[PDB]
Amino acid sequence: MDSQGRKVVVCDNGTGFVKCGYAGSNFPEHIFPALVGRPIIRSTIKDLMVGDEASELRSMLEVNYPMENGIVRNWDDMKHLWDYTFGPEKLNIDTRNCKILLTEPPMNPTKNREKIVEVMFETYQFSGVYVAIQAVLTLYAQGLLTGVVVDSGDGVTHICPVYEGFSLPHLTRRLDIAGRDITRYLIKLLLLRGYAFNHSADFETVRMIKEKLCYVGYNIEQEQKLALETTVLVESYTLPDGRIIKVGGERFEAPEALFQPHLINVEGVGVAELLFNTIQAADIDTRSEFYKHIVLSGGSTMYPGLPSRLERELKQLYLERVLKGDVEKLSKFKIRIEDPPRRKHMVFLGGAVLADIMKDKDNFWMTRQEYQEKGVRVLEKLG
Amino acid sequence: SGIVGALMEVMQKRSKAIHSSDEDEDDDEWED
Amino acid sequence: SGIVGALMEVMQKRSKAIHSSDEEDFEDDDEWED
Amino acid sequence: PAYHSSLMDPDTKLIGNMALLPIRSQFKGPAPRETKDTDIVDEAIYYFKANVFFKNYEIKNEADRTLIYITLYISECLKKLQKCNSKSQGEKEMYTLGITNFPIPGEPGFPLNAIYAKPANKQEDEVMRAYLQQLRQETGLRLCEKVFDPQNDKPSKWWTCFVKRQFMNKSLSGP
Amino acid sequence: MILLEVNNRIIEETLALKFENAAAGNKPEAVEVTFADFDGVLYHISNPNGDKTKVMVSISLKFYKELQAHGADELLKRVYGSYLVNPESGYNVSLLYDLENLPASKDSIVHQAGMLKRNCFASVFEKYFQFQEEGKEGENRAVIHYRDDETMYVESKKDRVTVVFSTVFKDDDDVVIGKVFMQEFKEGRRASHTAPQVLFSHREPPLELKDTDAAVGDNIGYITFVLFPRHTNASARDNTINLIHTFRDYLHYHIKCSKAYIHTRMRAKTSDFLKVLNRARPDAE
Amino acid sequence: TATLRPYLSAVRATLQAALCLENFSSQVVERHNKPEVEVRSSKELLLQPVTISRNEKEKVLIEGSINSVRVSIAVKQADEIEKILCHKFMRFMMMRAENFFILRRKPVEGYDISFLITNFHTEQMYKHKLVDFVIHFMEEIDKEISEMKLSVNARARIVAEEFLKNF
Amino acid sequence: GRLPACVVDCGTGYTKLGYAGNTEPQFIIPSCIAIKESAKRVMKGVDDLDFFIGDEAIEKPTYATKWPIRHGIVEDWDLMERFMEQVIFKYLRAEPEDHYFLLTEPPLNTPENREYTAEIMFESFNVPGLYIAVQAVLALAASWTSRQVGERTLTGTVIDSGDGVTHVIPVAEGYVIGSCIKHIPIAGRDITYFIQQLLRDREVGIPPEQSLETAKAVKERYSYVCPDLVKEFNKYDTDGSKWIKQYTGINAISKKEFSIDVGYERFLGPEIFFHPEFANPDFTQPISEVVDEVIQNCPIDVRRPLYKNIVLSGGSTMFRDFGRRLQRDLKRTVDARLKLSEELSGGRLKPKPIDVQVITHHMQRYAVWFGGSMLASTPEFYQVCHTKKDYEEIGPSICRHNPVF
Amino acid sequence: NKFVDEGNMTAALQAALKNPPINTKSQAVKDRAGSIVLKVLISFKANDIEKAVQSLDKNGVDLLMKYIYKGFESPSDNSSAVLLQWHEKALAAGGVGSIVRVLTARKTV
Amino acid sequence: MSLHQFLLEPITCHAWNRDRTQIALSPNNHEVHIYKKNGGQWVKAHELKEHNGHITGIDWAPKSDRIVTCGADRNAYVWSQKDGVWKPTLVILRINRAATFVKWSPLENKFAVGSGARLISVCYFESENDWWVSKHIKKPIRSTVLSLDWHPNNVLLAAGSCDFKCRVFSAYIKEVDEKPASTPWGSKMPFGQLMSEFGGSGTGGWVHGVSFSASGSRLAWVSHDSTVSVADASKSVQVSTLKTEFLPLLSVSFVSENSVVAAGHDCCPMLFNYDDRGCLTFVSKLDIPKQSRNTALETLHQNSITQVSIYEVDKQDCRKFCTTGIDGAMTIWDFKTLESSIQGLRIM
Ligand SMILES: Nc1ncnc2c1ncn2[C@@H]1O[C@H](COP(=O)(O)OP(=O)(O)OP(=O)(O)O)[C@@H](O)[C@H]1O
Ligand SMILES: Nc1ncnc2c1ncn2[C@@H]1O[C@H](COP(=O)(O)OP(=O)(O)OP(=O)(O)O)[C@@H](O)[C@H]1O
Ligand SMILES: [Mg+2]
Ligand SMILES: [Mg+2]
Repeated sequence: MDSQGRKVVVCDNGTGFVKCGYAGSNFPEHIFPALVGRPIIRSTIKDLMVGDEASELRSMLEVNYPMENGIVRNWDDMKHLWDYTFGPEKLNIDTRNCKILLTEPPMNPTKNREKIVEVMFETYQFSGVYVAIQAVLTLYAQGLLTGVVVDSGDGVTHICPVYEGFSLPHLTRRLDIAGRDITRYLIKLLLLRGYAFNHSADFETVRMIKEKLCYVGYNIEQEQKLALETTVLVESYTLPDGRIIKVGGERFEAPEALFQPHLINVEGVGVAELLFNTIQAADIDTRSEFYKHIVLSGGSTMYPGLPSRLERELKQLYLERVLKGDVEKLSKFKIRIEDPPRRKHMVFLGGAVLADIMKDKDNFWMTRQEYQEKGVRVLEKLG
Repeated sequence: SGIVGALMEVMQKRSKAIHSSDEDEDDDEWED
Repeated sequence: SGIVGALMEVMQKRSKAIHSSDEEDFEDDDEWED
Repeated sequence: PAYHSSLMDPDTKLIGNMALLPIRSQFKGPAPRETKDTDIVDEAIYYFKANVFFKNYEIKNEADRTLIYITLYISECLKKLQKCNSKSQGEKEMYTLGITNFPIPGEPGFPLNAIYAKPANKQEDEVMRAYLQQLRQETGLRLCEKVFDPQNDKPSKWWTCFVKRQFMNKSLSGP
Repeated sequence: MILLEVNNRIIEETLALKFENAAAGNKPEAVEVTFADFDGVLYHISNPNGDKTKVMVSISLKFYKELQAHGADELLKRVYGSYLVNPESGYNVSLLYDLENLPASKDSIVHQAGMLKRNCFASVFEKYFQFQEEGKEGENRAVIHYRDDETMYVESKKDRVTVVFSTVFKDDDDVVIGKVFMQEFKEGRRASHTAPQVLFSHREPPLELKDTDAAVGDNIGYITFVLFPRHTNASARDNTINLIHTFRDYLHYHIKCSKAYIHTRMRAKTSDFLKVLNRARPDAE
Repeated sequence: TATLRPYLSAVRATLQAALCLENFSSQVVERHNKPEVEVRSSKELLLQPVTISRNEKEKVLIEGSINSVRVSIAVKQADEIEKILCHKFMRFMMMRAENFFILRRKPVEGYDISFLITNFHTEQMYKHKLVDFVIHFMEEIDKEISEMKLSVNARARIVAEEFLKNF
Repeated sequence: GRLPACVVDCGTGYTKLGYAGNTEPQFIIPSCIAIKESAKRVMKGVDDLDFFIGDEAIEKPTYATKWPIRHGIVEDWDLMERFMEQVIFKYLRAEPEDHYFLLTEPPLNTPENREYTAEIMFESFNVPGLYIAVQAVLALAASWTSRQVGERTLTGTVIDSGDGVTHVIPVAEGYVIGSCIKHIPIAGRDITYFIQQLLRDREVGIPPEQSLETAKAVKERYSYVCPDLVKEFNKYDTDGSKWIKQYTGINAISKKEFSIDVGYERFLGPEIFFHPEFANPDFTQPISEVVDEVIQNCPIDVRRPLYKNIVLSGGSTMFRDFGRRLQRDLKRTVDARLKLSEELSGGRLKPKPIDVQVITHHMQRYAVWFGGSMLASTPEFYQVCHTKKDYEEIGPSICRHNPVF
Repeated sequence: NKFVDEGNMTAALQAALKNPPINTKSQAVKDRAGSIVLKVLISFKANDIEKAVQSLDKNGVDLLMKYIYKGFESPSDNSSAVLLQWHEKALAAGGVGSIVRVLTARKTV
Repeated sequence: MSLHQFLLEPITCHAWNRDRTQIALSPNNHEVHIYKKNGGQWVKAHELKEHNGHITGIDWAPKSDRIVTCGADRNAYVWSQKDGVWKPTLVILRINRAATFVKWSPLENKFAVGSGARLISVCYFESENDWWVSKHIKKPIRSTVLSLDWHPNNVLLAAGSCDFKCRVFSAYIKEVDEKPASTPWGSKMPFGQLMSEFGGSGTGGWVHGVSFSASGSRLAWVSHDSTVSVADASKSVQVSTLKTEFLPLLSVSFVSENSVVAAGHDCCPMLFNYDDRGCLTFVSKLDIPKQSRNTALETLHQNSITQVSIYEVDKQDCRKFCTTGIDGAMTIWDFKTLESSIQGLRIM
C-alpha cells in the first residue's frame, strides 16, 4: 500500500509451489502448488482444473508443470495459473491499479524475461513490474550484503556467491539434484520393501511421506548399526485409502543422494565438495568473508540434521586440503553455516523487504507508459 | 536512494536484530 | 550371457524337438474378421 | 454389449417417448399395417434369448423402449406358459392374459418409470392402452408357435429354462 | 505316515497308465522321464530307438560293483526273467516292456518293476543269511558304501547276524535330537520282547569293527542291529529286508518332523504373546 | 517357587523404578530424537547399570537413561537339549521383531534376550501392564521349554515303539 | 552324476510337482489337506502325522478337508509345512539335503512370506539352496517355443488365469512393472458355478452331491468361445441335432447311470470373461478394456512392444477361440481410441497403425512349471541360488530381494 | 566440553554400616569395605533380619540398599537367597525411592 | 475429583484464560486446540497450526490475552485474536537446538524460553518492524534447562537443568523494565548475573520443577533423586531437603506460604509442609481412595501427571488446583472437600 492507494504484491513463482503475498508482511499470504490438470477420463467435472484442488485429484487427471526452473514451457498454462493467482479464490485484486515484484533464478535467458514483462504489461496491465535475482533477495532477508547462498528447491540446486549486493555470474555452480529426484529415489527404495506406487498417480503420497519421515544421518556408520540391532527407526504411516505401511531404514538413505550423486546415476561431486570448490575458486582476499557467511535456503534444505553434516564435511575438506597437517590451525579459522527455521521462504521475505523500502520511489519501478512509448527498451532500466 | 541510501541502514537494523550473536561471537551502575 | 543366454540356448534346443512331436467342424473363418 | 433395434425411421409417430412401429396383425388397434416381413415383435423374439442375461441396458433411440416392453412381456408369457399341456389351451390362456389390465407408465407399478415418460392428455392415454394391448396380443400369438414341439405337443425345455431370469432385475408384474 | 514306503510311485503310475492305454486299444504315446530317489539313485524311463510300442526302465547306482561282487545279477535274473536285457550306456540295470505282448493280469509286473532298488539291495543280505543258516563261520564281512561318507557293514556269526550302520549328522541340533531318538531305540526291548537288538555308540566305532577306515569325528554315530534266526529264516526274510534298507531315511525323516512340530509350538506361543501385548493399549483394542 | 517368588518380586520392584521416562531431543545433532542408552553420547543422562541374580547362571541386567531402558535376561539352560531349544526359541522371536515393538534384533553379549523400551511406548501403553508383561514373559519361557522337552521325549518313544513293533 | 533339482509350483486349486529337465510335471494334485477331526489343544504322541493330501484328501470319512492357499497367498503355515512334508518324503521321494529347490510366488507378494518360506525350507528340511521365482518371467520364457529366434525378448503382457483371480502383469526387460498390475475377479471357478446354475435350472436327474463334478467335466470337455451370441442361439435353435450333445455319468451310491443334454452352456460358460455382469453383479468391465488400461498406464517408450507380445498363460485360458476373440476386441478398442483422437485433433494427429498380436502355444497349461524346469536345468542356475551358508552367516534378510539377472 | 563431575551381630552390623569410604578414589578400600559388609550380611541369621532393618534411619537403609545391589554382581554359593531376603526386608521399610537413589548416584560404593 | 477424558492421546501441556472459561492444549502433535465451555459440556472451538514439530510449551497471558507457543522445531510464535481468528507473530530465538519450556512474565512484557542448547532466551517486543527479539543467558549452564519460574518483581528467574543444579538468575532488560529495589537474594543485578546456585555434593538428579512462593522469598524444587527441597533466602540462603519414599515428582507449586503440592509418576498429588523453623515434612496424599485381568488402579489418574496449576485466584489465595496427565484427562481438586473427607489434613 503506497501513498496513492495502489497495492503492492510480491509473487514468487517456483517450479513446484507459488507463494504470493503483500509487501511488508512477515508471512506469505497463500502457498499453493503450480500445476495445470486436464481430465484423462474423457480420453479413456471441469475441462480446465488448476490449483491445489488439481493436486488433490491427481490420479483422475493428467498434469503439467508450466514453469520449469524459471523457464516458461507452456504459455497458456502459465496464463491460466496467473489468472488463478490474481483471482477471487486466492488474492481478489484488481490488476489495473497494483504494483508487482517478481523473482528470477540465476543464469536466465533474456528472451524469457522479455516475454514475461510483455505478458505482465499487455495482458494484465499492471502499473509497475520489477524483476529481482533470488540470491540477492535471500541475502536481503537475512541482513547481509555479502555471502554465499546455497539454495536447493524443486528444480536445480544452485550455489551462488553474491558480493556487495551484486551477484557474480562467472562463479555460480549448479547440481542437478532436488526434491523430485529424492521423491523418485524414495519410490525406488520403497519398491524393494513391497509397497508399489505409481510414478505419476501416487506422487503426492510419497511427497508427504518424504516431508514427514526422512532425515539426514550425521555419522553414516552409526545409523545402520542402530538399524541392524534395534527396531526404533521403523515408523507406521497411514495411507489415505486406509492401509498402514512401515518405513524403516530408508529414511536416512534417500537424502544421502544429495551428498553422493552416483546413487541416482548423476556424475559430479556432492554438495559439500561443490561448495568448497565454489568458495576456493574466488580470489584470495575475499575467501574468509565468504566462509563466515553461508546462508541456506529453499524447501529441500529442511531435512533434520543437514547443516551439521554440511559443516562437518566442509571442515573436514578444509582441514585435509588446505592446512593438511595441523588440527590447531583449524580452530582459529571461522566457518559458519546460517540455518534459521524460517529458511523455506527467504525469497518472499527479501521481496517483501525490498518492496516495502522502495514503494514510493518512482525511479525504481517501470511504469505502463514507459512500456507504451518504448516497448522492450523499458527493460533497460533494470540494469 | 537507488542502490545505496535508506537501504543501507535498513540492512544495519536487520543485521543488528537478526544477527545479534556477533555481539557475543567470542567464547556504580549497580551500586545498590 | 548369464542365465538368459543359456535359457535361449536350452529353448532353441527344445523348440525343434517340441515342433517335431506335433507333426474340421470349426473351419469357418469369415465371421471372425471385421 | 446388448443388442439394439434397427427399425428407426426419420418419420415415425412418437407416442409419448416410445415408437409407434407397424406390425402385421389381425387384431384391431391403432398401429399401422406393416408391408415388410420384419417388425419389432419378430426382432424382440430373435433378441430375447441374448438380451435376457444382460443387466445394464442403454437407451439409444425410441424403438428400444418398445423392445424392452416386449422383452418383459415375453418373460411374463413364459412364466404363464410353463404349466401348460396342449397348444389350444395355450391359445386360450394367452387370450386370457392379453386382455389383463397391466399397469401403464405413469401409474405406480410400472418399474422403469424414470426412463419412460407418462402421457399428458386423455386421447394419448387411450391410444397408448390400445397399442400396448395390441402388442401384447400379437406377441402372445406369435410366441405360441415357437414354444411348442409339434411332435410331442408339450412345452419344450429349451424355452422354459428362462423362467427364473429377469431383464435388468425388473418384472412387469408383482413378486 | 509313520513308516516309509518301499515302492517307487512314478514308475507305478507311469507304467499303469501306459498299460491301461495299451489294453484299451488306443495308439501309444512317447515318454521320456528322468528322476531320482533316496541315496543318489537315478531312474530313466524312455523308448528305445524312438519306437513308441516299447518302454524301457533303467537304473543308475554309484556302487554297483560292490553289489555285483556279492552276486546281484543272478537275483535280478531270477526275479525279472525275460524282461531283463542288456543295459543302456551310463546305466546299470535295464528292463524292457513291450506293449503288444502283454500278459492278462497287469498287476504283479508293475509291482515288481516298482521294487527295482529294493531288489538291488537284496543279494548280500540273502547271501549272509544263507551263510548263517548253513553254519559256516569265518567268512569276510561286506563293506558297502551306500553314500559318499556312510558305510554299511554286514557280518555273520555262528548264531546271529550283525548289521552296522554309520550315519553322519550335518546340523548340530540333529546330533542331540538323534541322541535322544537312539536312546529311545536302545531301551525299546522292554516293551517288545521278540525284537532285534539295537545298540548305539556315539563318536567311536565299536570294538568288533577294527583295522578299518572307521570315522573318528564328533558327527558320526554307529548303529548296530543284531538279528536272530527267528528273523533270518526263510518265510520272514524279505519283510526283514523291507525294514533294514530304509532305516536311515526313516530316522532323518522323523528328526525333521520333530523339528517342524517345534516350529508349530513356537508359532502358537508367539501368537499368544502378541495377543497379550496388544491388550495394554488405552481404549485402542 | 522355592526362590522364584522373591527373585521375581525384586525384578518387578527394580523395573518399577527404571520405567520413568520422558521426551527428550538430542543436544548434539539438531532436530534428532534417539534413545540415549544406545547412542551414549552424553554421560549425564545415563543411570548406573544394575543386576539381579538368582544363582550363578540366571541374571537380569537393567540399564536406564532419560528416555530409554534396556533389559537383558539370561535364561536357565540345564541340559544340552534345553540349550538348543532355548537358542531356537530366542532366534525365532528376534526375526519377528517388528511386530513386538519392544524387542531387539540382536542380544547383548552374555545374555539371551534383550528388551529396549523407549518413551514412545510408555505414551502408547500403560507402564504397569508393561512390567506385568515382562514378568509374564520370564515366567512363561521355562514352562514352554519344559513342555517342548516332554513332547520330544514322548514322540521319540512312540516312533521307536512302532519300528520295533513292525518287525 | 549331479542330481536334478526339484520344481514345485503351488496354486489355489492344483499343485504341480516334478524334477528339472522334463517337459511335463510328474504330479498334478489338488491343493487340499485332510486333517483329523478336532471333536471338541495338546496333541500327545504322533497325532500331527495322521493326515492325507492330494486326491486321498477329498471325500474321506472322519477327516476334515482344509484348503491352505486362498487367492494365491498362504493363510495357515502349519498346514503348508505339513503339506510340503508329504510332498518331499512321499511323492517326490527326494532327500532334501542333496537337491536344490525352486518355488513360485504370487505376483504381489510381501517379503515376510518369502522370509517364512525360507525359514521353513532352511530350518525344517536343510536344503542346500533355494530360489523363489516370479511367475510372469517364467511364462514369458515358456512362450518362446512357438516363436523363432528373432522374436525372443523379455518384454510383454502376461495374462494369468485360473482358480482365483485373473492377473494382467506387464513386464519390461525382465523386470515386472508392479505399479500397473490389475486383476479381474472372474476365473475358472466362477464358470463352474455358472454352468452348475444353468444345469440346475434346465436339466433334471443329476444327483445333488455330484453336480460340481459333472459341471467341471462339461466345462473341460465341451466348452468353447463363440464369435456372436444371437447367431449361436439361432444355430442351436435351427439345427439342434449337430450342436446339442449328450453326457453320461455313473451314480456313486446306487451305481446306476444317468444321461443329460448339454446345450446352451457350451458357449455361455467362457462368455463371462467378456461379459462379467452375467454372473458377477459388481464387475462390468471386460478383459480387453483392462488389458488396454494396463498398457496405457505404462510409460510411452514401452507401449508399442507391449501390444505386440501379449502372452496367455494358466489353465482357464485353454478354451478354443480365446486369442482371436481377445485380439479382435483389443483391435476394436484401440481403433476406437485412435478414431476419437483423430476426429478430436482435426487433422493434427496422424499416428501409425499399431500391430496387436496374441500368442497361443502348446504348453499353455503348465507354462510356469515348464519355464522353471528349463531355468533350473541350466548350469548357471546354481550361481544365483541362496545357499545355506549365507543363511547361517548373514541371516534371513538375503531372501527379501532376488537376483533375476 | 564433555560433562566432568567434581552373639552381638546387631552391633557388628551397626559398626559395618559405620565409617564407610566417602570420597576416596582407591579401589582397594572400596573392595575391602564391600567385602567386610557382605561378610557381615551373608553370615547373618534368617529370623531376625527385620529387627536389624527397623533399627536404622533413612541413610542407613539407603546405604544397605546400595550394598545389597552391589552384592548381586559377584554371585557365589547360596548367598543370593540371603541377599534377596535382605532386599525384601529392606524394601518393606524403605520404599521405591531407595532404589531410585541407588540408580541416580554419581559416586558408587 | 472432576475428571473429563478429553483425548486418548497424551496432553503435553495446558493453559487457561483469565475467567477460566476456555482451555488451550496440545494433543501430542503439531497443533494447538482451544476448547470452550458452553453450559456443562466441552466443545472444541479453535485450532492453531503453524509448527512443523512437536509442541513443548503453551502459555496464556491473563490481561493482554495472547498465547505463546514453542516447539521442538527450534521455533516459537505468539498468537493474538482479531475478528474471531488467531493470527501468529514471529519470534527470533537464535537457537540451534530444540526449545523445552516457556513462561510469560508477571507484567506480560517479556517471556522466557528454556531450550536444549545450554542457554535461556528472554524475549521482548519491537514494534518498529513488528517482531520479538531475544537476549541470551549462557554461563554457567552446562546442560538442557527443564523448568522455569518468574519471581513476582519481574526481574529474577529460577532455572533447573540436567546438571543436577538449580540456579537463580537476573533477567533485567534496560529497554522495557524499570529500576528494581533490593531483595534478600541480592543487590547487584545486571543482566545474566548469577544470584545463587543450590545443588548437591556427589548425589543429585535432574531438576524437573521449580517454584517461587507468594512473597518471593522462598523457593522449592523437585528432583529425580526422589527429593523435594526448599530454600529460604531471608535466613541467609539456607536449604532444607526431604528424601521421599516414592517415585520422582515432575511438578511443584506453592499454594500458600507454608504448603507445597507436588505430583509425578505416582498418579497422585501429595502435600508437604514447611514451618518457619526450616523443617520440611510430608503430610498426606490428596488422592485417598474411597473405603469399600483388569488392573484398575486406585487413583483418579491412570498415567503420570506432568503439570500442576492453580485454578482458583492465585498463590495469594488458593482454593482449587488442576492437573493434566499422560492418560489424557483433566482433573479439578478442591481443598474444602478434601478437608472434610480426609481427617488430620489441615492446610497451613
Ligand atoms: N519439511 C520438508 N522436508 C523436506 N522436503 C520438503 C519439506 N517441505 C517441503 N519439501 C520439499 O521441498 C520442495 C519445495 O521447495 P520450494 O518450495 O522451495 O521449491 P520452488 O520454489 O518451487 O523451487 P525452485 O525455486 O527451484 O523452482 C518440494 O520438493 C517439497 O516436497
Ligand atoms: N482345457 C482345460 N484343461 C485343463 N484345465 C482347464 C481347461 N479349461 C479350463 N480349465 C481349468 O483350469 C483350472 C486349473 O488352472 P491352473 O492349473 O492354471 O490353476 P492354478 O493352480 O490356480 O494356477 P497358478 O499356478 O497360475 O496359480 C481348473 O479349475 C480347470 O477347470
Ligand atoms: Mg524457490
Ligand atoms: Mg492359480
